[PDB]
Amino acid sequence: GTVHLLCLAASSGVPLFCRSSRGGAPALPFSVIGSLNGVHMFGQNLEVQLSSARTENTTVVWKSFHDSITLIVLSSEVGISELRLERLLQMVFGAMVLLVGLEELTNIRNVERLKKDLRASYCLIDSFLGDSELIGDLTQCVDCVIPPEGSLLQEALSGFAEAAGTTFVSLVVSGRVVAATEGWWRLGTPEAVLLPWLVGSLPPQTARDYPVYLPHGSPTVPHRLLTLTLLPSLELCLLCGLYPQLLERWWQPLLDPLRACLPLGPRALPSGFPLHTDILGLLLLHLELKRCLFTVEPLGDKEPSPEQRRRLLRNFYTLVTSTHFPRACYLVLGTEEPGTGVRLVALQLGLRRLLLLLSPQSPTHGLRSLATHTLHALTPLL
Amino acid sequence: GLNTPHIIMYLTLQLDSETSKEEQEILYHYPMSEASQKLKSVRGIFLTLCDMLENVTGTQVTSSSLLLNGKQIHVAYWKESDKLLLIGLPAEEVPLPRLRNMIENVIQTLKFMYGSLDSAFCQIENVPRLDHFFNLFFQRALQPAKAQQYDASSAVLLDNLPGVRWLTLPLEIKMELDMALSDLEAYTILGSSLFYKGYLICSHLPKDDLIDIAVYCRHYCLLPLAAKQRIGQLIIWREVFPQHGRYFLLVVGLKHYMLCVLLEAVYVDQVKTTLHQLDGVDSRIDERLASTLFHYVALETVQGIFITPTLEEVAQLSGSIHPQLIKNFHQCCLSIRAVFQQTLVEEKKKVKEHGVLFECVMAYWVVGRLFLHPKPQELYVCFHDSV
Repeated sequence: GTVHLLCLAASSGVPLFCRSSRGGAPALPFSVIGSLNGVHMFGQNLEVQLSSARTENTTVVWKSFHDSITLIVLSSEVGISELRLERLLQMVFGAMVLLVGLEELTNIRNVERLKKDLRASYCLIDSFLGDSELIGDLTQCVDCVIPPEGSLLQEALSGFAEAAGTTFVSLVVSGRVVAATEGWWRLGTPEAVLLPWLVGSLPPQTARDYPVYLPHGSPTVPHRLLTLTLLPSLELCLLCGLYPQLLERWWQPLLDPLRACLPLGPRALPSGFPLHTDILGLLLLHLELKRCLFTVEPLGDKEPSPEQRRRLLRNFYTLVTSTHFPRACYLVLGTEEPGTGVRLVALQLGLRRLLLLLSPQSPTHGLRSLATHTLHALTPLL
Repeated sequence: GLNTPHIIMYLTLQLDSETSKEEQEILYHYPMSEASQKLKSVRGIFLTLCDMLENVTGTQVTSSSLLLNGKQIHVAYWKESDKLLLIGLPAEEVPLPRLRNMIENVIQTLKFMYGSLDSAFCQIENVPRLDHFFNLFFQRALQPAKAQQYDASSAVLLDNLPGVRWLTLPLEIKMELDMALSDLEAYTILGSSLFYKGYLICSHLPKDDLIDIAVYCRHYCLLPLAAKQRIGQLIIWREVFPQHGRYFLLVVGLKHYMLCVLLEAVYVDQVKTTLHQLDGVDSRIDERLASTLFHYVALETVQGIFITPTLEEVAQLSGSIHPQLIKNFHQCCLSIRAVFQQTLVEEKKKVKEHGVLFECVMAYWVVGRLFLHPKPQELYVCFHDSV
């Protein structure tokens, strides 16, 4: 479970940083990093990319971005997949773009200043490396939480957007977005995952103003993002190209619904939602809507560690991305002793792929019927 | 296959000679053509990556994935002793787990042929033999061609399994075969394995030796299938080294019989006489071969054999989309084998009921089941959603 990430000056051949998450987030010889840089450059000159060089114990993935930056990963993770690493590199480059931008990343090469600009990115990068509570870094879909059946939340969000004169305003909880403007929804997928993730990774302050360069919206135009902490673990994201009082103008009468959805962050599911008792994990994916509903704790009895459940669901997704991309799958796993392990199910229907973790005692015969019923139940939600 | 790049190469690892010519590095290189010159040039990154990853990681490189000229190329490594052996093929035809199984089989077959593969490649006299074998192997991997397609369609997994196509033997024919084989045993015979029409009809050989001999035959065109033209007189008498003094593989193919023997340090005449009296057993097995699980790939790894419906059965079972159904089965079985292969690595260090569902209108519901507590085995099944 050790990951060593590396970012390198492609043309210059000088290390940029070596953020590592060996044995968890808290965590290399110069000669070795020079060696991997040399093999990557030798591949580049010979017009042959280096996608992966997986070994028995580790696995590595190079990524030459804009022929200007070089990305390496050394993942000793058990059961690590190529797709997870590819998504990780793509999204970490998205993060680097967000923190700095297209300029100072391509073309002009800062020998030592770029160190200073990238110093701020380290928090986001090592939040990415660690086993966070979100999946947007894997599935490329923005992590969402169903609102407590309240359209008044969307109406108040729109009113706040009109009052602040900004079309990018979104209420996010614990890094998971519960409400957003239509412009925020239409905003590009890598930054769509990044922005709530960055907000969650940031320490809680009263109000924060930070510069961001949208990888698809505006890599050159330095947009400004305002985080308004109404209550801890829930924030308002105000993204515009300065001292608003409208938080108490609009959210003050909305305190009750906001408190209702306050615990929904980890819950990621409307309170008292009717679901089958065998379900221990929901990972609804709406690729058409580019959203993902990720509930990890509908029951803490079997596999009590939520981290274990999240790792299992992520590994299942990395194994099902090769198969899926009516069709369904199920990958009953665990110890060979009966009555242990888990049952992981996948269903694809109308760009509504869904992963189901089930109880170890869940019958294997009706797995597909259970998945169909769950998808029908969750269809109006997302 | 001809256009797609493919390389077998044997660079000398940890070379300390300033003469960096390709001959100094490469000891053996079969293709030596346009499709391999690229990889011959890019061998430097292979060597450097192998040694660096051996340094940082306690394990050596098992697979490198290179996106060359817009197409994916998987190369499998092998470091043994100051030597490195590389096999690279495009991914879109052979997936990575298939490539790893293929390199395992190739190294096993080379060790079977010439013992220490270092002596296999260093020698120059055997270079034409290695070139012919690698030509046949590359053709098998990249060109499935050359009912005639069912074997090619399933060979994606059949070659992957550590077993041999086995036929459900009627008991009377079984004891007749055992009696015949015992008479044949009556140098030093270390066992045998008689095949019929490409089906392993009897096996007195140890599992490892039988698997080695069978994969050696599979790398060639010796083993037939689909009741090919009766093998005329192909008799092979070669030296082998099945990881156990001097050992010889004998094999006689007469009619549909593909009989093989292992000998330790004129026998052709006695084995021919033995199979001559077996002129009625083929008749007894013909109609048995002729005579809602739409497809099973039931396996027995401990025994080293597996059972699947015969081609006459699938011809009888041929339906609306069954020709596509079987190939869909056989390409999904590779992924099922890959996950089960991870589980097998976990087991041998000291998951079980995988399944998918298709509709490309009937619910195929192909499912791979694993058994470890009893005699370990794998079961790949098809069934409609009604059942």
